[PDB]
Amino acid sequence: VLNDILARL
Amino acid sequence: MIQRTPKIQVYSRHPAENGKSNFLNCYVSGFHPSDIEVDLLKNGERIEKVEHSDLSFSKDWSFYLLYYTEFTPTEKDEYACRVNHVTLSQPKIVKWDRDM
Amino acid sequence: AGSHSMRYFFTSVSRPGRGEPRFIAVGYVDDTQFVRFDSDAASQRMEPRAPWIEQEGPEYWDGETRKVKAHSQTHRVDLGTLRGYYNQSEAGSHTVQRMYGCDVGSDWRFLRGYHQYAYDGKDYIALKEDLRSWTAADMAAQTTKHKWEAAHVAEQLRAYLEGTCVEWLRRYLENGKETLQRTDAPKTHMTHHAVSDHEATLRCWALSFYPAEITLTWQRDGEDQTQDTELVETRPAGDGTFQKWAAVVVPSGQEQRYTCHVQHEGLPKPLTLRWE
Repeated sequence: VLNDILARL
Repeated sequence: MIQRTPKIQVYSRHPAENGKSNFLNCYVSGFHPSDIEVDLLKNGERIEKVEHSDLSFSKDWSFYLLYYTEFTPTEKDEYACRVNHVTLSQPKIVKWDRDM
Repeated sequence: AGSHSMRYFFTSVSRPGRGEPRFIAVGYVDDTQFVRFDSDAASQRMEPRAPWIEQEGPEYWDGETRKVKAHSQTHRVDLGTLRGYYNQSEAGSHTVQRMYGCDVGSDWRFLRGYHQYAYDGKDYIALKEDLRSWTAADMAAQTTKHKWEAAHVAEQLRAYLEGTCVEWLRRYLENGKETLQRTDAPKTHMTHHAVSDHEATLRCWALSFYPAEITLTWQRDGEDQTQDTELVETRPAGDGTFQKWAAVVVPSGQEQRYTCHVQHEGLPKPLTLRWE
């Protein structure tokens, strides 16, 4: 499964 | 804003035998940016029912794609892959050679 | 078993003339693609690409679809941010690429994790091996690093890479054991192609192998030979296995001096090949 985070840069 | 020219390999999925159905592959790799035009050619003419893999990339971030179609090798038909990319002045044509 | 990995790859390409970026995501267990998402495809869902993942229920596919679409929107925002960081016009097309995943050892326990980001084909920011710190390639990325150190980003990634990633990898390895835990040793043979009346190419083939990692080396009279050799990049067969060959030009009649050596996880002992 994919993570559930991805903060913006 | 980096530009890397594609490497090209043209080959069959299985060892080629004339008259025996097979799959013609054009593996393009090492290129950047991702926009690329790939055609498989039969006697210089574009083959219509060509599929391709989902874009992915290598450790140096360069892209790769596999284009492929069903074909039957023969003694007289010439097959090839034709690639164009922003890094190329003119389209590059690589003939299929069953030994490679 | 052996050691194993789960990796996700993401590419977003901006389209300044019209519309949202093109977004393509692929998931791999070892060298097996098992999921994909393409923004240009009709389903707008995460889609299965291996038989063993299709047994996951609707909650799985709804969740992966939500997360991969969220990834695409993050990349869309990032493309806009990076255009400003680098003071680039709105007219050009640009690319962001992301890869993250985990490795486990033979005991299926966590070995390492990674999370790497690139802009226009160059390193931008990457998680260090400790899963705590960031490598920023330039001053734009240094700005991002300061933002992410203040917002606990590496902590969340470390928890995923050491926990969720490894736990689902083990689940996939079990459900897909028929293929994921099988090694396909290379099918090898040697071909001969005259290049004149007195020299010939010997080409050593490795076909239909899995995983993709392999070593092909030529020796002459028991010593390594790189002179007049050619090694192509490992390439996909199109059926989930891989191909490679290595070739050497030799004087005709001297073929027996040359041996091709094949190393692969599926081979208990390396193979040695010699022309007829």
